[PDB]
Amino acid sequence: KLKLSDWFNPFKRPEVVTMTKWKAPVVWEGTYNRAVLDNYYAKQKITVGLTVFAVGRYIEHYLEEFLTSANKHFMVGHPVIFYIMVDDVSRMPLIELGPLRSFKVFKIKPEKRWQDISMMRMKTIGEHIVAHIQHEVDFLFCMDVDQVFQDKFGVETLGESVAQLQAWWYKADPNDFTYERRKESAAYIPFGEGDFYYHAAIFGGTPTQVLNITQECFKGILKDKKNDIEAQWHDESHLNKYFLLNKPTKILSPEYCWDYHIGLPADIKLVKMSWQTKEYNVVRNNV
Ligand SMILES: O=c1ccn([C@@H]2O[C@H](COP(=O)(O)OP(=O)(O)O)[C@@H](O)[C@H]2O)c(=O)[nH]1
Ligand SMILES: [Mn+2]
Repeated sequence: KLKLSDWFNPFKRPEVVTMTKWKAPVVWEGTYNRAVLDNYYAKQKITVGLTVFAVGRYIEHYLEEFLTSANKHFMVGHPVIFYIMVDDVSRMPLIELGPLRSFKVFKIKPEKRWQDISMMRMKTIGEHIVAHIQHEVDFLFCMDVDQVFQDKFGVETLGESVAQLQAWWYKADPNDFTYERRKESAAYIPFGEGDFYYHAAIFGGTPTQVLNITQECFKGILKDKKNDIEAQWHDESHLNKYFLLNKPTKILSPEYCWDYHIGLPADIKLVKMSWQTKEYNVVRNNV
């Protein structure tokens, strides 16, 4: 029933890419009519989920700010469930949540290498989707914890499969994208191929689609391990390979995941989420 033109107007942002060759919209500030979407989704009584992992010192450094900002900006006006995965529940920041927000926490095993902590998320998310998320929400977003919501991140971002345009490479040509370029990896993307460079910090869609995204990415991760190779950008390299083969039905502009270190150019009209400065010396314990 819902048609693209009903809520999406690409002409509002003529200076940026607003539609892909496969007809998927690239959501930029100004192109969406949230009022129409809020009414539409409210009538369907949807619930939106959000998974976030915090293992090690990532808990103390980013979890509270992430959750506090999500409570205030994520899908306001609709029921939301935050799924928090931590290795130590006693360090879980229990903040006060607002109307239509609720959550639950799970204790997970901390992988020894941070690279595996990041990649294992694909396996864990899939397990949870099958165990409960598929029965609890209509859409699910999976996000990095090292970022903070800055403004409304609403229903205009929902879709079957949603990808995030990475802030540094959104205007670059495919041959400049940092895809895994070794043919020995399952994440390999040959020069001459590729649509965009997607950021692994944010991705989502229906539970069914996210299950496939995570399952396929994890299969590639395990395959590489058997071939004694590890993708340059780990799960992100695999995520980009997946989206090349199974194109996203919706893409979010860099306004939805911005790096202020770049500054604030003309294209970034209203930032909905920003990167946290990196602090690897503290939050990571290897390589
Ligand atoms: O020791 C670690 C390494 C990773 N992560 C989680 O995995 C995501 C991916 O890692 P990171 O943010 O370090 O990647 P970067 O964006 O800096 O490449 C993080 O946001 C966390 O949610 C974690 O909790 N602990
Ligand atoms: Mn991150």
